[PDB]
Parts: sequence; C-alpha cells; structure tokens
Amino acid sequence: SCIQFTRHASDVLLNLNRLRSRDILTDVVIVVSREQFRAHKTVLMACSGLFYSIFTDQLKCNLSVINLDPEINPEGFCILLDFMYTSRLNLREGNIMAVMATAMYLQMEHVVDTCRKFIKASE
Amino acid sequence: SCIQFTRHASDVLLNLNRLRSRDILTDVVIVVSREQFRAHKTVLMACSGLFYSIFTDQLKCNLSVINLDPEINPEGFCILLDFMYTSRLNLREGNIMAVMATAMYLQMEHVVDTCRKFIKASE
Amino acid sequence: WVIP
Amino acid sequence: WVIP
Ligand SMILES: CSc1ncc(Cl)c(Nc2ccc3c(c2)CC(=O)N3)n1
Ligand SMILES: CSc1ncc(Cl)c(Nc2ccc3c(c2)CC(=O)N3)n1
Ligand SMILES: [Cl-]
Ligand SMILES: [Cl-]
Ligand SMILES: [Cl-]
Ligand SMILES: [Cl-]
Repeated sequence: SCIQFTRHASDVLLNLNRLRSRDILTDVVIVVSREQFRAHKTVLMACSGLFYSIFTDQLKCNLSVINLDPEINPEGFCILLDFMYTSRLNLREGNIMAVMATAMYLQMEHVVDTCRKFIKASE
Repeated sequence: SCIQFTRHASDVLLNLNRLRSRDILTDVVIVVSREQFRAHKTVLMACSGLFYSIFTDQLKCNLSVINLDPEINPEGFCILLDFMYTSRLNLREGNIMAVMATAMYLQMEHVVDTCRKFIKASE
Repeated sequence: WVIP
Repeated sequence: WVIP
C-alpha cells in the first residue's frame, strides 16, 4: 500500500553527480593510462559488474586507488563515468568503438547493447 | 547529442538498496532513541537537507555515528530511510504524523508536501 | 506521487 | 534508450 515519488531516483542521481562535481565524499581514484578519475565506490558498484566484483572483495574493498587494464581508453572511461552519474551517454561515430570496449570490460550490459545496435545500423 | 537510458536512475537506486540490505560499504550508523540504522552517507545527503548539511561539515563528515534529536520516532525514521532507497513511502493513518515530523526535521520537502496534502484530505 |  |  506504498505511494511512490516518480522523480525520486532521478533526483538522487542528480545530487550524487553534484557531490562528484564538488569532490564531496569521493572515496576512490580510478587510474586509466595515467589519467585519474575520482568517484564514489557505491555508484561505481551500482553501475558496473566489474566494480561490483572489485569492491565486494575483502581485500580490494579497502583500496583508495584502482588501476584499470592499460588497453582501456581514458576518453571511453570518462564517457561511461558521466553516464553512470547522469543516465546520459555521449555516443559518437568517433568514440563508439572505445565506448563499447570499455563497457564490455566494465560489464555495463545496457551500454554494450546500445553500442552493438548503433554499430549494426552503420554496416 | 547524448542518448538517455530511461531506467538507469531506478536501476542505480535498486542496486544501492541491495548494498544496504547486505550491509555493503555502509559508512555511518544513525541512532534514533537507541535504535540503530546503517546507511550510506552519500544516499542520506542525496535525499535529505539535514544529512547534506551534516556530512558537508568539515568535522561531522568524519563521524561514523550520528545521534538524532530524542523527539524523532524510530518507526518514522525507518519509513523515511526505506523511501530514500526505494522511492516508496509507506504512509498510513497511524504513522502520518510521525512521518511528517521526521521529514520536516530531515528536510525532505517532497515527503512533507504529500503528508500535508493527505492530512488536509482527512479534515 | 503515484500508486506504483 | 531515448532522445532526452
Ligand atoms: C547482481 S546483485 C547487485 N547488487 C548490488 C550491486 Cl551494487 C550490483 N551491481 C552490479 C552487478 C552486475 C552488473 C551491474 C551492476 C550493471 C551490469 O550490467 N551488470 N549488483
Ligand atoms: C542543494 S545542492 C545539493 N547538492 C548535493 C546534495 Cl547531496 C544535496 N542534497 C540535498 C539538499 C537539500 C535537500 C535535499 C537534498 C532533499 C530536500 O528536500 N532538500 N543538495
Ligand atoms: Cl590504496
Ligand atoms: Cl549499463
Ligand atoms: Cl564517531
Ligand atoms: Cl523528499
């Protein structure tokens, strides 16, 4: 018999992004080919199967720095980190291959699906 | 020129609630008249003007335990904490006064608004 | 607010 | 996915 507030989840995510933009309560640095990205462990886990696995590990949960595979493109990561905090994906002809490869590595199934569809339309 | 995934914010919140239910990466205990509630500081800040003010304070941001005013009802708090993580509010005739008072104290403007409307309909 |  |  609950009532539901339609915009609550979107409003929560918007506020989490405001905390990220002001570097408030960020608890991890993600290193991608020397580029550094500050974020909230919980948001990374909520969006990515890879971060979920990493931060539920009894040893890795305590790390303040996580280094990604050297094949990961920093721009592809930046676009996906923006998507995690906003639901908006900046998908372009010039970045789609790097975005799909990064989403496959991060285990972000819905992003992988839209990249496969956009690539299939261009062939 | 971004594309948007409609269910992303809801899916993020659902995963944050799963982390709460398994006590994963919770970083604060909220004490309400001896009852204890574990939560994520970021989610509390994203939902409440009071928690936003508390955890942006240079001294309080580092506290692992926060004690609420003794007038706050633990059931009212529990219903609001559930709303924060799910967008669902268990509003009932028997709890509406405690829920409205707790939402006013926590500074959760949309909850206060729906309580005022439901109370006005009953008079 | 809605009835979910 | 939609055009926002
Ligand atoms: C599976 S239970 C669960 N509980 C809590 C969290 Cl934080 C979580 N995240 C997560 C796991 C797998 C995947 C994603 C997020 C996005 C994706 O495409 N795959 N999962
Ligand atoms: C105002 S900028 C901002 N930036 C980040 C966060 Cl985490 C935040 N939360 C917050 C502040 C005030 C209120 C709420 C949340 C809910 C409500 O009714 N009032 N605000
Ligand atoms: Cl470390
Ligand atoms: Cl995804
Ligand atoms: Cl403490
Ligand atoms: Cl609210």
